[PDB]
Amino acid sequence: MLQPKRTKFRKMHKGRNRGLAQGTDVSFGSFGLKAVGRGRLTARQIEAARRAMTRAVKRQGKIWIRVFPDKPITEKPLAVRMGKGKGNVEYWVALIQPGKVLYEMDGVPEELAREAFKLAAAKLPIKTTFVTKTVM
Amino acid sequence: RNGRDSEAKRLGVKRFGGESVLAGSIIVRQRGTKFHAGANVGCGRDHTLFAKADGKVKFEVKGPKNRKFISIEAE
Amino acid sequence: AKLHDYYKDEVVKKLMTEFNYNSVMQVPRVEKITLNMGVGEAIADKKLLDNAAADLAAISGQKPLITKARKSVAGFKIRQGYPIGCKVTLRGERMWEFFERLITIAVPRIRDFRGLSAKSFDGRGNYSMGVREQIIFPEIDYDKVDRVRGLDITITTTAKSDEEGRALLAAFDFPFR
Amino acid sequence: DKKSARIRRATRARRKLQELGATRLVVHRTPRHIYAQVIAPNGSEVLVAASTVEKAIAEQLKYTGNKDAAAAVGKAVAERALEKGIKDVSFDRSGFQYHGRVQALADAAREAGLQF
Amino acid sequence: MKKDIHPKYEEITASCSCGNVMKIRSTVGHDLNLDVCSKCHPFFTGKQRDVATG
Amino acid sequence: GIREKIKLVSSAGTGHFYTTTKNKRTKPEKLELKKFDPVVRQHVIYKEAK
RNA sequence: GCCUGGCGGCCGUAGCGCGGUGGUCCCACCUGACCCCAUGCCGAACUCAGAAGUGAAACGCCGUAGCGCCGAUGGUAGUGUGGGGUCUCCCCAUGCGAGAGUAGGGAACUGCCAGGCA
RNA sequence: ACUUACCAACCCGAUGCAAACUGCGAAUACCGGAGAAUGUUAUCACGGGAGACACACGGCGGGUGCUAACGUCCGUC
RNA sequence: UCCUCCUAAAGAGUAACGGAGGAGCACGAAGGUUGGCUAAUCCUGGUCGGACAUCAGGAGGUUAGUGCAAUGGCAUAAGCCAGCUUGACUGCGAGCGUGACGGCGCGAGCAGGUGCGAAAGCAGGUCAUAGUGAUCCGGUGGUUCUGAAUGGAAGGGCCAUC
RNA sequence: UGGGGUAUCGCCAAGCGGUAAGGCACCGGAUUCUGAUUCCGGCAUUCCGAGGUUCGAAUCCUCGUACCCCAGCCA
RNA sequence: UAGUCCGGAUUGGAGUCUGCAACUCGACUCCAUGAAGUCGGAAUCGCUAGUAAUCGUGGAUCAGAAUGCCACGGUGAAUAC
RNA sequence: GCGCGGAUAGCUCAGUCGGUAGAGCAGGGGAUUGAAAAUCCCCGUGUCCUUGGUUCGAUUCCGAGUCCGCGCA
Ligand SMILES: [K+]
Ligand SMILES: [Mg+2]
Ligand SMILES: [Mg+2]
Repeated sequence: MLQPKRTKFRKMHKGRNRGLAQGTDVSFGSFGLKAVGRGRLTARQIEAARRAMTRAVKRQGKIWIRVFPDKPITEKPLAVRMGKGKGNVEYWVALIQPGKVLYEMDGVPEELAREAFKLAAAKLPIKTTFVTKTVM
Repeated sequence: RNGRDSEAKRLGVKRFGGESVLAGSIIVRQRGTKFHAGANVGCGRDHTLFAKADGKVKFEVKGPKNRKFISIEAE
Repeated sequence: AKLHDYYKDEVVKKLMTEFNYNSVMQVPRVEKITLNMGVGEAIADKKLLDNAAADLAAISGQKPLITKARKSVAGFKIRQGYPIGCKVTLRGERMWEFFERLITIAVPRIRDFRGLSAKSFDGRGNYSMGVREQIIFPEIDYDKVDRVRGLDITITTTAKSDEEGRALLAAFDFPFR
Repeated sequence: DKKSARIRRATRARRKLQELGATRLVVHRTPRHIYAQVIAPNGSEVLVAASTVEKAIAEQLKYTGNKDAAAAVGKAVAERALEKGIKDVSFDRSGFQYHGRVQALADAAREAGLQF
Repeated sequence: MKKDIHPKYEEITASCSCGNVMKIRSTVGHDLNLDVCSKCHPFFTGKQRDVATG
Repeated sequence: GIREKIKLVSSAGTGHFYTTTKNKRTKPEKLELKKFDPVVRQHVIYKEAK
């Protein structure tokens, strides 16, 4: 599980998730798993999907996780009233918008990249698509 | 462990550009010298900029550091 | 002024001959000679630094400037602005007189003298060496020493490269093993 | 840099005199000349200028660039400035110590009638 | 230099066993007897006897 | 805190006093300040670090 | 007209870096220091008396875009008002409209006074 | 002093994130000045009388909550 | 209770048992002025001397410093060093800011007297924003202002102050 | 989970911001046929781990760890 | 009256002898070096007169190697209620 | 299901910035003894529960399991 090594403040406000994404082209690799839905992704979903990919295209290839969590999500325990402070940091999510290339892959044929990205897009909560490295 | 904040100090620009002032009028109550004193403007002890002559407030950008002066045009 | 005159004829002429300079002023000249004695054991004793100051007062012909600590560091148990060394900046006539005594009579009185290292340039021609005894200067009375106190010399010159400082210093014959 | 160090020494009194709005007598000392010029309160335009590079001053001097030369220049700026209706200036020493021949120049300008 | 805070730095005459009579300024305040000078010190013979071992 | 309050009394015949604060521990010496005396209307020496 | 010095406007299209050049005057380094004055030591700096020597450094000027800097048009984001949906987010009409990036521009321009040369 | 499938500072190139980051920066709002039309002075000051100081939902911007609540706490309509 | 940032929607203000931190002082120099100076860190060389105490040179640019939090400031330095000093003055104050009020804040200038500077000038505390407590009651010093027949005094007032 | 306390030589236990004190033990010598007792000498913890304030931290502050004590209620 | 002209350990250099052969690993000499040690904690030992103490000399083993062992003499106590 | 403490030599247990596996007892060899006990010295072929992964290298760090035990609305 991914999590920043050392923050600056422990608890972040909710804020909103509007507009489109910045990481949009397949930059590092050759094939990409790009988001279409909005959503947000916990570190467990990123790890689950990465294990599905790494298993699927065996220890050949090279995989880039282009998103990183760095946003702490706090929850209140059970049978605790409202108020009395902000909750506790339970997990860490990345906020996703439509357009984020969530993962990249290189060093495989395209048909294995289709296969691993299908296998791993079923571990994520957002609708997802397959993209290739377009040249300009 | 939290739950405290100071009282709001009501800083900022009190007279804007082109706004006619009397002598003595505070123009920008502020905290450092975010705005510097120009012609006919004095800077108080807490970096309050006040009209030293009558006229009109003139916000400008001068000098090699692009500082934000405040002059007063005699009027 | 003996080595200053010797400079003004034969070292200026000699270095204009060796290196193919155009300007007569492009030649290296020695700017200053700083004598530091960074005592450090004066964290507990003041008379020890006073005796150090008397020794640099004897070796050069000037009062030294007792230097203070720039930062506080705890590795050596010091504090900000605590006096920890003393130095003399010799320049002008006294630079040449001290340089004459140094290369003439002080350097040969070094114990087990093999020569001064030629790789003790800081890249910009400026020599710096260290003596381990203050006894090697003929002024320091051997019967009046209490602590052995070396010091470090630094010849600062106007040469750009360090081979150019090899040339400048070596034209005073300045031993160079 | 020696020149840049001098200018940052000058700057406080320069900006203060531009803030008050007084006609300033800017001096300028060089190892063989002294220069003196009276500058309007807008700072752009000069009024009076004398110096040792002028042959009207330089011919009657032994050496341009000592205290006698500077006293001659101060006398000249005071004379020309009184001829052009300027009476009360403020002395801009322009980064030099008020000690040597800038003191000689300014004392000589005060003897010959220029009010500061 | 300033006034009298500095030690008295008067010209003396050093003389070693090499016959090198040499007058210099030094604040000893006394004439000087030496053995080794820059002229006739075993520096080059010293380097030779250093290398000449094996 | 530790820093005490003292009266700088006037050296002229008046009873006029300024008042201020002194660290009594680190500065045990008395405090003499040529302040302004408005009854005499003149700058007189003031004494008495209490 | 060209060059140099001073004081300004302007505040990176103006600054950096690389390369070339200048000293008759100017400037800078320089020469000396018992004096005016100075160094928590030192004429290094400050200061004074000078002018032998060099433009090496510095500074100015001329090139050079390697960089900094400026920067459209178009599109995108956002958004005021009115309306709509599948409504934690968007769409429509309409008004404003970036930031980044691209083409490109670009090694400043100028006022007063003073001196040197023609 | 001799080797090394391990990690890795700084620097450079490329990619993201930030309420408590900003070498950029809107719309709107706000303050000031001038002008036309319209409005039963709508404005300000002073004086008589109050009441009220438990608010609710709905849009938009948010905090909290689980972007839960016909939840809670603000801003604005 | 008070200070700083965010929430806070680009003027001000704005809530919650919202997210983060601090104060209840220090200083007679750490204030005033005049004159001067410019950091951190790293590299290289160098006696003890070391990763890091002093010296010299270079790169670097304020990543430093600011008596103590944070924010905004600061090179003309508000940072650092030295000389002389008491303006850390007294009476006022055009005009403003800010509060429901009590109150709080900024203030050119006027008068008297002063410090620094050759002078222009600057100085009514500190780079700014925290470092605090109404009234009553009472204590101390000054001032015939009052002083229950009258002259005093007691007590009260006024000014300073605890 | 909150509040309080403790962590210092092998063990139990003192430490005041400028130095680590005691007992038992352990080590060496002596007494003794030998061991215990005894006697004479010694040593000894840079102070739980990390960061910070300070010229300087066992000492002060913050965080983590490990062990104790008190509370964790009315419905 | 000193760590000293005490003390001689340790160490460097230069040697002599014996012995096939002195590196491990002799003895002695010369020059240089010059520690610790200033009368010894608890405790413990020997000695009753030519004794203890102190001073030298010899021998056996042995090519060379004793501060040990076995002998020899010189000076020569104190004390035993 | 959730929160914890355990699995290391035949037995009973230690063991944190990852560095060639530790102790006591047991067992074996030796010294000692008339002989033995005792005492002293020496000696560990341990998949550090399984399995993957990270690292040059894992008892130790991460991911997933097996068994034992303790507690829980
Ligand atoms: K064992
Ligand atoms: Mg077992
Ligand atoms: Mg166990």
